[PDB]
Amino acid sequence: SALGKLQDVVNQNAQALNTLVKQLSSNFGAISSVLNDILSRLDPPEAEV
Amino acid sequence: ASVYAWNRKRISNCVADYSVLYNSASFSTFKCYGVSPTKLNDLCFTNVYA
Repeated sequence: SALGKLQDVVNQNAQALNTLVKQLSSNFGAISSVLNDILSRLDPPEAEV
Repeated sequence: ASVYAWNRKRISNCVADYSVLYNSASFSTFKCYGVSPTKLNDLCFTNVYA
């Protein structure tokens, strides 16, 4: 634990990046979190929404 | 079937050509939701119910 001060910095940034990546799996109200799935199913008039 | 007792047909393990239906002149209504009628042949489903 002696170098906890340096490890904490590493952990905070690694955690922030992991959180940022995980957010790509969220739908945010969309039919799918996967952009390619939306594009393969819908035409622009609906896909854009 | 009567609408109160509608008939469900399960479709699986097959090739689904939806252009035969969509490009038909014999239907008065053909409305798709959650999917574009012109992209159906590019998609794969885990099940279709008619």
